[PDB]
Amino acid sequence: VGSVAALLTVVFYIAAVMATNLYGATFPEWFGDLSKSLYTLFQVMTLESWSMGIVRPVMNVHPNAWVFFIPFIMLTTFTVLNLFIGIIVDAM
Amino acid sequence: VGSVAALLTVVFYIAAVMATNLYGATFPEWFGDLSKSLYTLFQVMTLESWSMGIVRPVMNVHPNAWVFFIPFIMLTTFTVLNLFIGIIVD
Amino acid sequence: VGSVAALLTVVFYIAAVMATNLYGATFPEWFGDLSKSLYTLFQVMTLESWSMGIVRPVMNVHPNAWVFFIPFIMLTTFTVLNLFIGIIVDAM
Amino acid sequence: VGSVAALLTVVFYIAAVMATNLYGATFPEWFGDLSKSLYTLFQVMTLESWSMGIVRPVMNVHPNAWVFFIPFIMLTTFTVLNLFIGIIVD
Ligand code: NA
Ligand code: NA
Ligand code: NA
Ligand code: NA
Ligand code: NA
Ligand code: NA
Repeated sequence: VGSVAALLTVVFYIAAVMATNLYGATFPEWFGDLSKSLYTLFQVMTLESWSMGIVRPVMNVHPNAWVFFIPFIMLTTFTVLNLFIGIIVDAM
Repeated sequence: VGSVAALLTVVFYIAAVMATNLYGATFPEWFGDLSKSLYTLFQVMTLESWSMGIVRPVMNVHPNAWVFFIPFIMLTTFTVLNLFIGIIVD
Repeated sequence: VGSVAALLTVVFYIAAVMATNLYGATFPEWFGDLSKSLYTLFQVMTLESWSMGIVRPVMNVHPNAWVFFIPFIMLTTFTVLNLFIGIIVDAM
Repeated sequence: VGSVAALLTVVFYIAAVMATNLYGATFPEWFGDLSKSLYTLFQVMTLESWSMGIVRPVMNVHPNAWVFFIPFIMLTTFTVLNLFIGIIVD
């Protein structure tokens, strides 16, 4: 369970470093610094306005922004599910 | 698990072919090409603005658009859940 | 699994009959007929704009509208989860 | 299962007492009283407009509002999942 939690933190930090670089100048409210980025990627991970509120306005400037977010959503959402199920199993 | 992942891809492509045809002229930002369509159906599958942001404006032009989206949402969301649980078990 | 699917259909129809009556005149776009209602309660069940988009504008006219929606969300979301898990169990 | 349901209620009430105090004057539509607060934290827990609709406008006045909501979301969403799975097992 600890190895799963460690993998997500490393992925979350690398993704937020990547996102800061990619979309920080064009969209500074969302990815202007590692802080703003980690908060946006948590919001994207929970799914709240991931497309209409974040990806669609982003994709309008960066046409292939979906190559980052969709695989990010596929990985993090799977891992978070796997982590939460893992805690439940390592309790009974 | 591989058979589940293959079934979802085939369904996702057929649905995105269908959606392109159905709502591409009336709503080209959302379903104007197979690309735009696959991205919209992923967004609809995750549930983000599926009704207020997508289905309601669509249904306003195509009254029975819900005959496609609701069963699509029922199938894909079930399959994705089944696939993710399948990886955890295996 | 069949008994679970039957329970949800009966609940969904009764709730959509109730909602049509309660909020149909004040909010006809959302609950103006059993059809419009079943579609809104499915949207509410999936969670898409349940509060900001539906319950908050409703509660503004019907202060206690939350006595219907929150318990509806607690029951249907639990049952749908229980139904989907039930299919997975009755397969392995 | 009962102990899990009791833990969530205590956390939900304490969080709604905390939120009322913290953001009630600056955002009274959302956290103006324990009632308004419990309804907002249920909405935040379900995830509906948690950031764009709630946390972002809040954070604009309280820069570190995320120190309350993100850990609240991490705890309640985990507990609700654990509770619902618990009923299914029992
Ligand atoms: Na959701
Ligand atoms: Na959403
Ligand atoms: Na959502
Ligand atoms: Na939303
Ligand atoms: Na969600
Ligand atoms: Na939502």
